[PDB]
Amino acid sequence: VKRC
Amino acid sequence: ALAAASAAAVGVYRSPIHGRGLFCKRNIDAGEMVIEYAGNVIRSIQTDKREKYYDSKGIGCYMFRIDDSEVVDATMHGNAARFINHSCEPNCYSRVINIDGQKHIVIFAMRKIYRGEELTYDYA
Ligand SMILES: Nc1ncnc2c1ncn2[C@@H]1O[C@H](CSCC[C@H](N)C(=O)O)[C@@H](O)[C@H]1O
Ligand SMILES: [Zn+2]
Repeated sequence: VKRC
Repeated sequence: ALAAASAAAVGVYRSPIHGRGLFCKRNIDAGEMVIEYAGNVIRSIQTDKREKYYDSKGIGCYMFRIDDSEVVDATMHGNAARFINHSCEPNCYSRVINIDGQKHIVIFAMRKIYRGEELTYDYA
């Protein structure tokens, strides 16, 4: 979920 | 609401999963709102470029995928929820909620959580  | 309660419930420390993580400071009941994923809703077409910008400036990038067209960017205006690490047997989940017309990503507890337990949830 994180870095996108 | 919970902006008050959260600072007393969770904290940021080192995590054996990766990096820093969000841990539990007091027992949290199953069902309880633990914290919000503070940030700004940006259109997911801009995550690529913003991430370029942050990487070039040595800022750590934190983003939460709402869906295929909006993400919450927590790089500049986040809070402790951006340190929540991933697990495939988690004890939290995200839900998009609506308060007086505004989206909000709120983290809920799946089971009861105990003092010292890292808070996690499933990313994808
Ligand atoms: N369960 C997991 N296993 C391996 N890496 C993880 C992970 N959960 C989160 N990460 C890493 O952390 C990022 C989410 S941000 C989570 C906070 C991070 N540990 C920090 O110190 O800032 C992911 O892109 C991945 O790089
Ligand atoms: Zn897993």
